[PDB]
Amino acid sequence: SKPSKRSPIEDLLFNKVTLADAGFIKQYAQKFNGLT
Amino acid sequence: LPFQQFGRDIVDTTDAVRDPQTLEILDITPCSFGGVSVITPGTNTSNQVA
Ligand SMILES: *[C@@H]1O[C@H](CO)[C@@H](O[C@@H]2O[C@H](CO)[C@@H](O)[C@H](O)[C@H]2NC(C)=O)[C@H](O)[C@H]1NC(C)=O
Ligand SMILES: *[C@@H]1O[C@H](CO)[C@@H](O)[C@H](O)[C@H]1NC(C)=O
Repeated sequence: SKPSKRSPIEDLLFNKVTLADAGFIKQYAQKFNGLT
Repeated sequence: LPFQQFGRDIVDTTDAVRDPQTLEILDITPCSFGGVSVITPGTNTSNQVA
């Protein structure tokens, strides 16, 4: 019933661990300065 | 603020300026860049690449 077809535990694991790069959301600061 | 001329990110890089004549605040987005990868079958089969 959920997108990605992950288990409730996997969904929790992805919800507890987060990415916090010093940048902005990009669809593909945003690319820092020569760093990808 | 009335006295700030430009701004910076958490890594001390410039990301905004105050226009000296209109006082509009402008964000600075870096111009697009990235790596270039060349995909090849190898020159012993074909010279077509992506
Ligand atoms: C000096 O700065 C003022 C703004 O502080 C400029 O005046 C603006 O000029 C634009 C057209 O370029 C108008 O649309 C705005 O309404 C003007 N605003 C004000 C408050 O006058 C002005 O052109 C600048 N240059 C000179 C020589 O005064
Ligand atoms: C690419 O740009 C178009 C512009 O309309 C946008 O709709 C699309 O979602 C963009 N895709 C990515 C991956 O940035």
